Amino acid sequence: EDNKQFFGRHRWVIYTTEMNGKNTFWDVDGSMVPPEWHRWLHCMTDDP
Amino acid sequence: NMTLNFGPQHPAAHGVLRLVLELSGEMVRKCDPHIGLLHRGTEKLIEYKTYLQALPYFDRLDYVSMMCNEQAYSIAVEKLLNIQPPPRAQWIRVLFGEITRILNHIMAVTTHALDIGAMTPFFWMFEEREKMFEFYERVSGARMHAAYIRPGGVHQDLPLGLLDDIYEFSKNFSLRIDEVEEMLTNNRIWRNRTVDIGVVTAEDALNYGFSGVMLRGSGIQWDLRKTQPYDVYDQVEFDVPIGSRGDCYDRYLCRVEEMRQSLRIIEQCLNKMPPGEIKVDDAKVSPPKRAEMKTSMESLIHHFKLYTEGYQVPPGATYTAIEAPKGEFGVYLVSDGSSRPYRCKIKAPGFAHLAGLDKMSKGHMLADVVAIIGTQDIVFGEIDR
Amino acid sequence: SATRVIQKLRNWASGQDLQAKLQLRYQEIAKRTQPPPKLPVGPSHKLSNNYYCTRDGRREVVPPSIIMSS
Amino acid sequence: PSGEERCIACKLCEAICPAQAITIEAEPRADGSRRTTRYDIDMTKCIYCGFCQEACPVDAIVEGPNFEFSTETHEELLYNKEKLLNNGDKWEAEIAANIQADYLYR
Amino acid sequence: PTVRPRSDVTHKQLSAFGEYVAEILPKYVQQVQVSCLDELEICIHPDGVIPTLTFLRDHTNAQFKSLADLTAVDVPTRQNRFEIVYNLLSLRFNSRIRVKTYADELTPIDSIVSVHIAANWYEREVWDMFGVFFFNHPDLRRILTDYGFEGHPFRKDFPLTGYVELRYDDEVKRVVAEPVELAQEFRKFDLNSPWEAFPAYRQPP
Amino acid sequence: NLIEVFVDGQSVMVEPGTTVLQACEKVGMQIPRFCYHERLSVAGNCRMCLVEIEKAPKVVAACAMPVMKGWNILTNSEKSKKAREGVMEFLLANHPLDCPICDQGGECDLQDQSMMFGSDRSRFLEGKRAVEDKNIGPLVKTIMTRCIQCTRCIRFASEIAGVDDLGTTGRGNDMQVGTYIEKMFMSELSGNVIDICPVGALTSKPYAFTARPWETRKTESIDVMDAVGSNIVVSTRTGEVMRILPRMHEDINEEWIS
Amino acid sequence: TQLITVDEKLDITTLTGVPEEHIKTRKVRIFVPARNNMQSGVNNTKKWKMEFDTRERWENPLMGWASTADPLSNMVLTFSAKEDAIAFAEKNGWSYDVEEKKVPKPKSKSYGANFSWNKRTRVSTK
Amino acid sequence: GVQVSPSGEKITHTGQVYDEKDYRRVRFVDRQKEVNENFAIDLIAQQPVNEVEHRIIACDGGGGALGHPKVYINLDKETKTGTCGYCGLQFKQHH
Amino acid sequence: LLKKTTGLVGLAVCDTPHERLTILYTKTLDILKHFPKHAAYRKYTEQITNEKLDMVKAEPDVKKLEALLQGGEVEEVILQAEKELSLARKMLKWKPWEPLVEEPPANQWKWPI
Amino acid sequence: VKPIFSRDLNEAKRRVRELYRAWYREVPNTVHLMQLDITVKQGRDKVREMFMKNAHVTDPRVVDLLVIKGKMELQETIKVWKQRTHVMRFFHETETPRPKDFLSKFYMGHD
Ligand code: SF4
Ligand code: SF4
Ligand code: SF4
Ligand code: SF4
Ligand code: FES
Ligand SMILES: [Zn+2]
Repeated sequence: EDNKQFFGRHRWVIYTTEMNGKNTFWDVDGSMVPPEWHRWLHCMTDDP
Repeated sequence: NMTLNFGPQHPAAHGVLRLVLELSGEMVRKCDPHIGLLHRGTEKLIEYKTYLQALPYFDRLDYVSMMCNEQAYSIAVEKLLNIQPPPRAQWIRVLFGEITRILNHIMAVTTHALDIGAMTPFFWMFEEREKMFEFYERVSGARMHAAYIRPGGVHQDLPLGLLDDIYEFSKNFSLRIDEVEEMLTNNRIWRNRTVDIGVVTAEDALNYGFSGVMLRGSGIQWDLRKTQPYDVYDQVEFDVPIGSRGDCYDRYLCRVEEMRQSLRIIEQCLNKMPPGEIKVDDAKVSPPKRAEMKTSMESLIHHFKLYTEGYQVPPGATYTAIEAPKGEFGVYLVSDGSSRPYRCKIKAPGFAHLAGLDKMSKGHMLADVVAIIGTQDIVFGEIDR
Repeated sequence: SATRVIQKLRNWASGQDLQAKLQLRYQEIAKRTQPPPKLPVGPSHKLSNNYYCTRDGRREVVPPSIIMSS
Repeated sequence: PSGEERCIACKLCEAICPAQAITIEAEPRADGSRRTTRYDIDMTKCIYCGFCQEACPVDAIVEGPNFEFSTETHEELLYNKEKLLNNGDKWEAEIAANIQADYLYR
Repeated sequence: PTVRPRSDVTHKQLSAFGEYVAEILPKYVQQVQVSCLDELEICIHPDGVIPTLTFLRDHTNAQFKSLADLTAVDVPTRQNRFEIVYNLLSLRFNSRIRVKTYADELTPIDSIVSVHIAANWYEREVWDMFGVFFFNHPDLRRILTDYGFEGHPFRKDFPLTGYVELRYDDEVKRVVAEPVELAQEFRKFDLNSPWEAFPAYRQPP
Repeated sequence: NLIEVFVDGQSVMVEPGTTVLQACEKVGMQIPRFCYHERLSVAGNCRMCLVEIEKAPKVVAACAMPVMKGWNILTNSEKSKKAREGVMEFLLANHPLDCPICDQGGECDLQDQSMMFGSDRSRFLEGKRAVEDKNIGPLVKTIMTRCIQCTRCIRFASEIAGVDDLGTTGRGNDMQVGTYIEKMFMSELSGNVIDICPVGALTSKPYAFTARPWETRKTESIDVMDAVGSNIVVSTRTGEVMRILPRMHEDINEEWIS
Repeated sequence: TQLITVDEKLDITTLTGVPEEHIKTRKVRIFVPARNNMQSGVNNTKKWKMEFDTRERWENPLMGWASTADPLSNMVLTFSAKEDAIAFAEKNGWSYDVEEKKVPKPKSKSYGANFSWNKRTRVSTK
Repeated sequence: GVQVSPSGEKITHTGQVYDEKDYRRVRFVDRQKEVNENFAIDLIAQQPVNEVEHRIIACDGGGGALGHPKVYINLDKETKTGTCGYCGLQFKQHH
Repeated sequence: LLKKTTGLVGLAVCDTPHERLTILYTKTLDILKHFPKHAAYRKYTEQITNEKLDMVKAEPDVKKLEALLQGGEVEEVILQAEKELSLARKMLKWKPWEPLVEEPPANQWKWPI
Repeated sequence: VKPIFSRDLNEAKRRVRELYRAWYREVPNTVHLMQLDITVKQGRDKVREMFMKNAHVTDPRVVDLLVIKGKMELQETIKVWKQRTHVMRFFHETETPRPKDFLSKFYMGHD
């Protein structure tokens, strides 16, 4: 997260290499967001 | 003459329309539109449900101008029930209905430009449309289909700090409107494209059922906002746009003047916002708040009956034509005295427009007829119902 | 967040102040972690004179008057 | 917040549902309590309209802020009761802060 | 603030206009109803609907040039079950008018193409949805129903879910039609409360 | 032997010894009721039925007024609507808010009269009474917290069922309805006590929570299995039998069922 | 325009577009509905309602929803007169079955009858 | 604490078990049957009774308007704990 | 001077508005001479055309004719008055002044039913 | 009752004969041009059995409304607004017919 870009750009995430027995090095999909961070990543709140 | 079907799948028919054209050459003789490719039976399906269950049809009928149609349907239901909205909610009605006016005119200028071939305001206006759909998702939680206007005023309040973001949108929207007006009105291609093509007389524009921007392109002064005062549109002062030569170019500049005038009324909507409440203070047409519901009793009784049965609506017929930015939108509700509507016809603006397209497309060709469906701005959910 | 040479290039291309009024929201968004807003009550959340028969908008309508014929 | 499934079988959230998507045929739990034995929303019907999250008197059904549930077969958008319960168990930490920041508006 | 305020000056001046049209057209006008919502409901006779709408369009003191809406409402209690409305709207007088006539499904209504070409599509829509013959139409071709849809759907004796339902097959590789049996029955709700709702709209026994 | 009776300007000729409920039932306007069943005895215990009697300054209970001579019953008047909305606010003061727990969602006869004849926003902010639940039987579940003490069940059990078990103990808001000793009220005609009760305070345990009456489809039949041949409303939800209710028939049935 | 003088019973089978099995194998009930017995209101029972014979409703083998064979089973219809309802049933051609309207009778109910000296109408509770 | 079927699959808190001679487990091969491990019947006896010093009490479910409406339940019965009809958590009279 | 743009499109401007308006108002007065005196459309149409023609011979200015005709613009009331002339000839063909041709059934115009 | 076109039954029967003549004239053009998977003989027998389906009505206004519905089917068959899918759902190539005897109707369902 930083500040000097526009909105939607300024909070983002680099995903894991693997989780839950599936290697997500190349096949990368947006359903592996944790639920405590899903509120933060879509800018529903300002605090981490 | 080839009996060419123009087909739904060709993207300048907006996905839906089967025109057939018995064309000799590319000079099209007659164009016979069989709409009905999106016929969903909304007027049959409205009757078997309650009124609050009949609300989110009007999110989806004119689907590029949503909150104008639920403003139309809820002003018909509130005129049936004789319930005045609260004035803070009425200013919410005119503010988000003019966000919806900016929405439909962005779609009109955009799909006119895509049907002619200017692919540039299919993305440039749509970035600011995404900025507006952030506000739609901020208020309701859906980007298109809000169902935020209820009978008895709007559903919830705004989230906090919204009006600063509406003001910071509106100060930056004017340069993009002037930018599209620089790119697409003073140019040579659109001036060669949109002069003395598709002219309708004012006699034909009255007798063909044309309304709204077709009548303003024909030059007569028939906005449904100042001539017929509904909601709180009588308090704001706007100029109306009128056409002179009667062609599709006059509809394009009346949409540009409607952009600037609706942004002016949005500026005075932000300047003249009153404090107040969001629903009416009547538990039999408005659902109560959750904090008074969890402690009070009659709030939960009326919550139960308004969310299962709905409003017991007194019988009679009303029809409240409001200014959709396509044109005339009004719903002819009849009520049996129960909580279901008996029937309604939903007034499509473009129904009589695409009925009268056979008059204005004579003596032209196929690029002129895709320019005239882009000009006339026909989306088909409200038309096929 | 552009530099001055390309900013003056698009100001030469426009004549307008795009740097002052960009189309992309940088820091004009209000803070999404907000205080909880206490919504006001309406004009008839009063315990006295709360009679529904005076404010009754759904019973004040009349069946429509046949004026002239039959 | 201490166990105990919130859905109290009112049969009012299908009287508000314009999809007619919800079949919530219940029985008593043989406990003295009052829960559901049959819940069905239909995600293929399911207009995503927010009526059932405002109808609900205890706020049991909510409409949690997700969009990453596009599936490949039609059977996986036919959420009956256990898929809905572990959906709310999956997203309960995401929903409840939005409800705590949103319940003054509703 | 809850009840909508009532402006009765429009009620009396449109009621004077309703008495005016009810006197000047005594052959066709069966009654004129004025609601509490400052609009007029002139109920007429269907053999002479074109003198009524040519008088409402062409006269300088009515001047309802722009037709807006045209359907039926199908009430099966009446012997003539369809109740055809014509919602018209003056540009110049800033006023509205409603013309209600009746229809059986066997007794036709002569069409209003010669006075408004707005109803070139509205009467075709009425012929789909309810099913009345319109006399001397240019083409009363079906518009909103399927190509080959037997049954006018907006009547009360047509069901909600229809009768045919389409389905692709690989026996014939066409989108064929089957008689519909539902995946899920539409649950009919008894939304009519059993208590008396409005004492002004009370039916005498 | 007829009396000229005005009901908002009507001219009903009615026999003496009648009620204002019947004098308005001959017109069509239905006076709101909780204590008075039609086929039980008159006892004014709920005071919902208040209408004024043309300019006498006290509104009168329409259960127990024989109309004398020329009384114009103003059903939709100012003081009658004030009395109806006031008595609904009195009923909904100490009512507990168990309406999603309740078996009578659309079969509640008090939600409908609150919806059409009550106020909007309650001024009750103080604290509700709550009543100990009973052990009446395996057929009549009693959550007596929401009982409005309207005595429609004790008159049926004291007059037609003939059991003499359900009577009121105490006074005030501490007055509770039911068996004082822990006694199994279980005889014939005990499921009629369920449908007589306009509140959903006492209802069934077999049909405890299984359906809700707008969801059900009500189709009619005759009875078997006892040889009265009574008239049956079967409530069907998704092709499953949910309630059996007495269809009103003045021969055979007279609104009760075994 | 000239009036045509015909006298036959009316059929709108081909206009209504219904299949032939939905007329010839179906019967229709014209009835004032029963009062709901936990209610004491009469406003449901002022309208003459039309319903069809109920056909088969099974369980969906994936879920268990009500799957109906018949599209006509969802319909109820509203009239206000029995002879107008029988005119609608005779023009649509379905096999009618009419139940007559049953009204309450006037019963002499008095409060002073409930406390009588020689009669058995004295109620033991109050 | 999820009980298992005689066939081998899980049983929900509604008591539903598919029988051995049923075809409706044929969507259950190589695709997992979703059963919530936290049964609402089992997660109500874990929390103890709440002590009430009065003859009546009124719960909210925690959070005020987040929870349930404020039902006043009776605590005069001492032999059986007065259950809240909205939640199901139990109250016991202190004296 | 006459207006170049008419304020509309298709409805063309005319050079002699006083002459066309007096001539067509005398024509629509002459059409109603074959109307019966029992017909009250003759009395009210003769009243509105006589009062409007009195305004026409009162004022010689074109914008004052627009302001006292109160019909927007002079070409619009020329067009609508020629539609009124065709309406008067068509209602001579139809004869609506006689009484009602058929009473409805009594349940036809009752709501709710 | 008010008529539509016909003051009697035989004039409407002549209109029915005219519509049958035009349908029999039209149908080999909508066999050859439609690229249809049938011959012309069972298509003409389908037109004849659809005429015999509503053969029982002797009412002139009902058969005049059948004349305008056959004219709309003719108008959507002369021009090719109908396609090869819409034009031959009448044959019921996929839907099995409901049996008319008592035993198969007993075995099939509660009817
Ligand atoms: S989801 Fe809510 S409204 Fe629906 S039955 Fe459950 S608790 Fe009641
Ligand atoms: S969000 Fe879905 S399930 Fe909920 S009420 Fe709306 S359509 Fe029904
Ligand atoms: S009986 Fe009482 S608790 Fe039940 S729904 Fe009616 S008001 Fe609510
Ligand atoms: S249990 Fe029911 S019938 Fe008996 S007094 Fe209470 S509310 Fe009345
Ligand atoms: S209704 Fe008369 S006192 Fe109860
Ligand atoms: Zn609780």
